Amino acid sequence: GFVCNTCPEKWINFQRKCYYFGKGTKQWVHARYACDDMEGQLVSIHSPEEQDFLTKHASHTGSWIGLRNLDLKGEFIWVDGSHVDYSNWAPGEPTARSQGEDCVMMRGSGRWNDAFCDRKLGAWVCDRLATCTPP
Repeated sequence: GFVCNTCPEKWINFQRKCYYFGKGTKQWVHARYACDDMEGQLVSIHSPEEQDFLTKHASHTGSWIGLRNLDLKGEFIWVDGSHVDYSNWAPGEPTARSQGEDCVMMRGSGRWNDAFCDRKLGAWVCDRLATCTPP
């Protein structure tokens, strides 16, 4: 057996992961470190079910997530190194011609927009793996 749904206080479980819905005005790199210093990382998203869960708890005024154009060539990848095997980009996003808009945020609808990394948003989402109880 082995059930993996234990999360630290203040975190919320969904499937095998734990999620922290942070509040407080931050630009992307600041949110990146807030997550890191809590033993998590800016969230990566891998299914409709996981997106649906995030949308349910998402801040209405937008949140930083863990997707960024790290290689500076137009390919948006997860900072946690996980596979890009799902997307919820808003229609037309990411824009082909938007130099500098390398960071990614999630709107209240849950759909993703690129953004200048120094934009200030009032929310940001972290994740980490849940720990497990022995059967």
